Formats: sequence, structure tokens, C-alpha cells
Amino acid sequence: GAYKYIQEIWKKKQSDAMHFLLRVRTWEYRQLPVVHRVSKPSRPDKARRLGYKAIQGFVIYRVRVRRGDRKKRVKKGIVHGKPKHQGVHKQKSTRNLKSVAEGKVGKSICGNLRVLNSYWVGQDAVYKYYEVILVDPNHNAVRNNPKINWICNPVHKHRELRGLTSAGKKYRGLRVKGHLSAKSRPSIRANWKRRQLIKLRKCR
Amino acid sequence: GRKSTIKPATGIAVGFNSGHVVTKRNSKRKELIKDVVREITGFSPYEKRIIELIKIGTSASTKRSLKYAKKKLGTHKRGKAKREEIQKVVILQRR
Amino acid sequence: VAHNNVLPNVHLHKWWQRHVRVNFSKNIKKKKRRLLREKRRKANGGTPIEKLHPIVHCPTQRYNFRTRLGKGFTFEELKGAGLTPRAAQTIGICYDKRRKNRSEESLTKNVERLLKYKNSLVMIPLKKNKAKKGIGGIPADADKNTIKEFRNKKPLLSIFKKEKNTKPFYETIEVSKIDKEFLAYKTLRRAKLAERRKNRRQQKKDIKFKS
Amino acid sequence: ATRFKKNRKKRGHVSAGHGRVGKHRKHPGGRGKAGGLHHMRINFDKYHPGYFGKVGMRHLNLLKNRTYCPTINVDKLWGLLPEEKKKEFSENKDIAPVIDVTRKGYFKVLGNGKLKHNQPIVVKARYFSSVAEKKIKAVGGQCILVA
Amino acid sequence: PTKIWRRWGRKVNLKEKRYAVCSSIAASGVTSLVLARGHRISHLKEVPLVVS
RNA sequence: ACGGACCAAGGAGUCUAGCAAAUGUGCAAGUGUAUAUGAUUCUUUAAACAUUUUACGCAUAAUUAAUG
RNA sequence: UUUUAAUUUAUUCAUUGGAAUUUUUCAUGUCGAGUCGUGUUCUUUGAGAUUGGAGCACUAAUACGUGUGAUACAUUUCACA
RNA sequence: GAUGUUAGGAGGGCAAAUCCGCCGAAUUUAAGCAUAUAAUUAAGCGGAAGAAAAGAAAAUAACUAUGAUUCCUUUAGUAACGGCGAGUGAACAAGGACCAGCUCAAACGGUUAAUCCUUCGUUUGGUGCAAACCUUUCGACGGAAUUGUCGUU
Repeated sequence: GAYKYIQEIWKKKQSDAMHFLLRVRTWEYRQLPVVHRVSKPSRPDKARRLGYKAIQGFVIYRVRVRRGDRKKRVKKGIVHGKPKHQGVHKQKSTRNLKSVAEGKVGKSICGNLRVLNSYWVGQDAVYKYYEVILVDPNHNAVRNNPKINWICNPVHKHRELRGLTSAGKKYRGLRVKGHLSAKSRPSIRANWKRRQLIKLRKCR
Repeated sequence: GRKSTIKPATGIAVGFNSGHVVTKRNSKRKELIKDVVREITGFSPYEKRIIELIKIGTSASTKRSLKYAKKKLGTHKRGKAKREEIQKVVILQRR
Repeated sequence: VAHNNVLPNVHLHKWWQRHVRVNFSKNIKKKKRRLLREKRRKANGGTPIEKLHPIVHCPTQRYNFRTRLGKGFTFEELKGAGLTPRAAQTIGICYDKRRKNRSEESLTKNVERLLKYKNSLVMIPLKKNKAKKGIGGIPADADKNTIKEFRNKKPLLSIFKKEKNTKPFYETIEVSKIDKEFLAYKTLRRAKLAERRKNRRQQKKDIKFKS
Repeated sequence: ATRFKKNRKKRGHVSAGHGRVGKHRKHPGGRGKAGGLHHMRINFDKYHPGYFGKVGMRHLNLLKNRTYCPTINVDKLWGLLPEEKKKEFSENKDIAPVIDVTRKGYFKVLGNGKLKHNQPIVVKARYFSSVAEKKIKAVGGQCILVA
Repeated sequence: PTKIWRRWGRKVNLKEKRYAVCSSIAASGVTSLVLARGHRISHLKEVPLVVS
């Protein structure tokens, strides 16, 4: 029952104890490298509430992602286009910083592992921090498990690059069903293709 | 329109309970959690401000506290819930 | 535009040749899926490949009168038939935990249908001629001679098919037994006029019931 | 069908039936409905008067199933039942036909037409028109409301 | 350029089709029509020919 | 006034979507059997054949911003 | 030739374990937090006093809740999840 | 934590018609043009499979109610959006194809981690001429794991 206690404390984030812990841990993380392995999860309750377990093939990585939007990538500061597109500064990326977090770590740094999820951990004025759960598809401990061995087969490769993690489902509109989303359900591009696609029967 | 779980519907098509005439049919652990977590954490700064602002205790104070909670949380329902909860805890703690 | 013609609105202003598709392979795929289901039915071993579905009313007010096959029977329907769902999925019975029986007529129209389906079950042994009584409300099993004499008759598919519903549009009553004094139009107008206050009354009734 | 086309009959006429001075240029007046209110305004006013502007509230989402309501007039009520049934109904004065138009797919009954004088008809309809009621009651029938 | 989405097939009314089938069946039952179509039937006895 | 030194071959109102008019055809207050379904149809067969006693499209009623 | 429907053969000895179907009691439990949500900005959408997403600020409740029910708001019912 | 010419393993690149993310125009139309349209397209970057993705309601309805997702006919060029200009444009219900549903989070085993992995040898029988392959479990050792695996729903 310790995890319920842990969740209830972490639900505050504004008490004196939570403020002190967040401050000190954020300070340590800022000086720690951008992407680095953590021996044990710093939020065991949240890790295990997500897909993390305690088998040998599970690792945890902490990543720092710069806050704010990234600005248009146009040369100098000037685009050759219409006023509708001359905007450069207020460009908001569709991928959330949470998804970019494990995008950094699962791309090439840990290519032999598969991203399962990522959680909050910390914050700063100019950085956002996260911890990412990685699974080794090749360790026999996870591979032999009748559970959680779906990640071993090569269909779940680079879920964070393909937008298949929780953050990906969030920014793809998959976290809302019904009439609010409507279009995004079979994926936005596939739905648009289906709606633009016109079918003609042979016999008219 | 509106139906009624009792008084079965009339055969009329438009009005009150219209339609066919078919027949119808029909924490001690939590308190311990809350107590220990309250002991460890206390109140957030806006909780403290709302507590003292209710404490000073006027009608204008209650209105200002409702406005503050609504601004700090978004929506009106959440602000009302928090204001009622904090005055409840104020009464409880004034023991 | 010119002359007297309907103003064009042809939504064809983008790259549409990429999206145009023609179904040359319509009858081909109809045949391929025909043989697919025939192969499945031949291979499964004489058991029908269809699954029983509830006969249930269509939603909305457009299709109030019509009825159609639904997605699985309800838990209370299966319990009334005497089958737990977790063991009734085994006999080709569809079940969903989302439907709720809102009327005794809906309950009683599916209960006897489930009983009719249960009346045709012919269980098979598993352990090389060691027939048993069964589990979980599934009917009993038959022996060598019994299976050898039943496995070769005509299978029944009408029950699997949607239930044909015969509703007597053509019917009549005695002339003296008519309520000549009724005012249908006035009744409709009065109900529409009085709709608001009855909603008021139900609101206050339920507020009282909350106490 | 190419051999029946008008262009085939003027293969050696240089201008292909599109004039010698005016010629056949590509979009000489604009594309689509370009010239509304400016230079195709005469055509718009002569063939599509009420095109421009907007009127009425907005029904934010319609859900046409809510207001779906097929209609039938009184003079067609005797048409649904077969000829033999109609014959056996008209002769005997002690028996009257009961018609559930919602079975046939009709929801409201309007009163356009003329009902056969002195044959009572009981009609079960989801909705009824006032004059339809009046005609039925005058002929001696009675309207039944169903849902 | 020729495109695959040309109107290759045609929709013929089922009533059209059964009318045409009946008409062709009837035409097969008159000696003059089948003779003129191209069949050399001067030696057969009856034009609605039937065999056991 | 512009093109044309000569000859051979190729060379340009077409295809699809949607609407209307015209005419022919079938049925007719109905009409079209859509997707699909079955059938000892299954070089020819990717077409023909059929639809266990209310799918929808258009028409059969219009008018109003709209309760209607 | 691959398998897949029907089809030669079960008999015992043994305790060893487990499972599933149905009666008496408890206990009405748990139910995903910098998350939802709100404000603002940009983008996206048929979505329009904002459809979704994203950036920043604020930052929840605990099932008697909050989330939808296509017009913003207050008080309050109902339905579904 | 650092380090291993420690033991055992993976990632890189090629290939894209279908598929999944990001980024992202303009030509064009509006007979001009700036919102709009082109287009959530072209180009660019990254990532898989034989299909991918979506998928088991924080759904729809308002009815006698339905019951994961996907696709086809239709809703429907409709509701709606739009210098309300040019143009853009769904969703519910309905008819079908197909149809399988499930497990992690807390309870309890604390009169016993009941779990998981590595390595080293033995055997339980087999189809192959062979090579290999399917099955076999006595273990022992070394660990991981109570900062929580499995059993229990």
C-alpha cells in the first residue's frame, strides 16, 4: 500500500516537502548530462503504474528537453511566401515535449531497446525533465515472459518515432473518442485519403 | 423530452414520456490516507491564501475567495468545490 | 457559366487522378471470399461457422419498428438461458457486456431464442470415445453410435439467420367497437403545449426523491 | 460513340465550329462561378435569383432521423389494402378496416383528397393532420395515435 | 492518354434483360427468323425443336 | 502583312465526374436491386443467372428563419 | 508431396496436484496527477463566444467524482461512459 | 557510478507500391489580390509489416434504443465552414463484409519470492543415410528481485 501513499504525496507538488524535493532533484538533473541512465526509477509508483516492471530487461533513462517552441527553420528570419505563412516565431510543434523526450533517447542512443512509456519527474524554467522506460526485446527474462513479450516482436520498433507511445497517442488525437475527434480515428492521413478517394464501379 | 422510470409511457408520439408502452425495469483506508498525507504535505500557497481569506470572514470575503479559487483553478464548479472544502476544513480545525 | 443550368459545385479542384480507383476485381473477390468461407466451414468439422446474435430493436425514431441482429446477447439473457457467457462463447453464442435489457419484452424475445439454440446442441467427445456430462451449462455429450448417426443430416441455418418477423398490417375490428369521440389532433397539440410543465414536474419530483 | 460526335462531322473546317474571330480560348470569362455579381451577374439574376446572401438560424447538427416523417394523404388510404379486402370491406356495414400506416412506412396523414362516403376507417398513424382527422370523423372512421 | 477509369461496363435494367431474353426465345421459335439469321434448317421438321 | 524549299510518316474538342434538354427503350405511383448474398456458373466465365413473405437514392406535397 | 475433415485400441495400478460449475458470511474495496481542466497564443477542423493538437501560466476532484450530450453563462435534473 | 581488445547479444545500411510520425511551400483559383483555395498536398527528415494503423467507449443516441476497430452502399455535396465571395465539408442512425476479446495498477502467500534469468553436466522418446531438428528434467552453481516477480482476481 506504499504506492498509494507515494501517489497521494506526489499529487501535491506545491507542499513544502514536494517543493524542496522537486527543487533539489531538478538542480541535480540540470547538471547531469542531457540523456543518462538511472539505475532505479525515481518514481517507482508512476513507473509501475505505467508498463514498467522489475525484470532484468527493463532500464530507465532520464532526458532533458528544452522548453518553449522551436521557431520556424527558415534562413535568416524571412520566408518567401504569403502573409498567411510569414509567421516564424509563434510556431507550435505538434509533437509534445514529452514525446520529444524519448524521441531523443530511443532514436540512436538506445536503438537496441524499445520505448514503453515516459513520465514527469521534474521541471525547470528552461528545461523539462522526464524518465523513459526502455525494454530490451532480446533479454531472455523479458522475452520468455508470457506477458509483456509483445514488445519483443519486430512490429513495435521505434514506437516513439512512429507515434505509438502514450504521448504519440495524445498528440495524434487518439486520446479522445467520439464526435470530438471523428476524423483522426483511422489516423488523420488515412482518413483524409479515404474521404478524398472516389470509387467508380465498372458497370456504373 | 423526459421519461419516467415509473408510470409507464403513453402511446402518444409527442410530449411527456412518449413512445411505446413496453414494460420497464430498474472508507477507513481512504481516511487514513487523507490524514497522513495532510499531515505530511499541509496546504499549497493558494490553499493558505484561500484559508486566511475565508478566515477574515465577511460576505465580501466569501465573494473574493470564490473569485480567487475560480481564477486559480479555472471553471466555476472547481472553484466552488474548493471553497466549500476549505471552509469545511477551517471549521474542522477551529476545534 | 452560361444559359439556364444548375450552378456547378463539382468538388474536383485537387489532384484526384491519384485518388480515383475502379473495382474491376469485384466478382473476383466475391468468389475468393465465397471459397474462403466454404473452406472454413468444410475444415471446422461440420459445426456451422455462423454465430447466434440477438434479435433487437433498431435505435432512433426513424427505425423504431424494425428489428435486426445485434452484437451479442446480454448477461441476464445468458443467465436466463442458464449459460455463463465465459462458457457460452464456446457454443457459437455472441455476447457483449455493453447491452442492457431495458424491457421485459426484449428479455423474453431473446430468452426463448437462446433456449431454441440450446435445444439443437450436439456436443462431441475429446478423449477418444470418453463422452462426459459437460461443464458450465453446456448440454450433454453423445457417444459413438449417436455421433455416427447425427453427423450426416441437413444443418439448420434459419435460426442463425435473422428472425423473420411477420406483422399484420392488414387487420380490422368491429364497427361498433370504435371510440368515435377521440380527438387525435387536439391530443397532439395539447401534449406539445403541455410538454414544458410536465418536464418541470418531473424535475421537481426527482429533486424531492433525492431527499 | 465517337463516330456520332459533332466534332467528327466538321473535321476539315479549320475553326472546329468555334468561330473564326471569337476563337476558342481557355476560360475567357473566368473559372467556375467566378463572375457572380460582377459580369455574370445578369445570368445569376436571370436564372438563380436568391443565390447570394443567407437567411435563417443555424441548426448546428441536424440528425435528420429526429424529424424524418413520411406522409400520406387520405385519398390513398383505401389504396394500401388489396382489392379483394376492399371489396369485402365495402359490402358489409358491420366491419371496418384498421390501417396502421406506420407499417407501410408513413408517419403523418394529411387530408388531401376525398374519402369514400359512409365507409368507416380506423387509422393508426404516428401523426395526424387536422383536416385529415375531420374527413375521417365525418366519413365515420376514427383516428388512432401510435408511437 | 487512355485511362483505366473509362466507362468499360454498362448498367442494364434487369427488366430490360429479361424482356430481351424472352424476345430472343420467342424469335428462336419462328422458322423464318432462324433461317434468315444464318442457320441452314431447310431439312428439320419443326422449328421449336425438342428432343427426349 | 505574317507561315510555307521539297517529300514521307505522326499531328490537335477527347476521357471522367456532375446537371439539364432532346430522342429511343422498359416499367409506372412507383422505379433503380446499392454493397452484399447462392450456384455441381466457373479455358471462354472479370459475364450471365437469382434475391425465404419495408436498406437506401429520386419521385409521390408544399411552405416557413423556425417551434412547425 | 504439405495438412485437414472422417476414420485401427483401449485396458488397467496408483496417489498427487491443480482447476472449473453451485449454497453461509464478510467489504463495498480499488479504479492511472504537472494529469484533466481553465486562461492565453499559434496551428488544425465543417466544428462555428474554438474540433483536435501544441507552447506558456494556473492547476483539480475521488466514483455521491469528472467527462460528454455541437451557443457563452449561473442554479439544477436526466441519459451514457 | 567509471573502466573494460571480460562472457553473451542487439542498433547502424539497402529497399517503399501500400503503411506510421514530423516538417512543409508555391504554381493555381478567386477572371486583380492580401483571408480563403491549391493543401493539412508537392519537396525534405525519420520508422515497420505482409499488410501497417485503429481497436474494446470518459461512444452514440433521446429511441420500443444501440454496443471494440476497419472497410463497402448510403447518410451527403447534407449539418456546417467561407472577402458567406471563389470555394470547402463531416458525424449519427440504416444495409452489408468480417467478427475474439483481453492484462497491467491495489487484496491476500510474511508458519517462508510462493518468482525470473545465466552457465555447467545426466536422461524422456522421436521423425532425417547424414547434418540438424522436435521433445526431455534430475539438478547444481551463479545471480536478479521485497525500491515488488509470480501465484489471486
